[PDB]
Amino acid sequence: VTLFVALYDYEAWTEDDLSFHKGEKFQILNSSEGDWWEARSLTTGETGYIPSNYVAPVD
Repeated sequence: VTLFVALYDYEAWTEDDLSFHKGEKFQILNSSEGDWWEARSLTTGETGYIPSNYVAPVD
């Protein structure tokens, strides 16, 4: 924790971004770039950039 949940599906298109689906949860490893955050998915066990407007905090 702190854990975020994916609100929508996202398909990667660059080299550092991560593909994910509605409902995957993430550990945010690095959140200092406003729009793009470094995450690890607790579902697929994978690491890469995700867009921040595509996740919400878990609660």
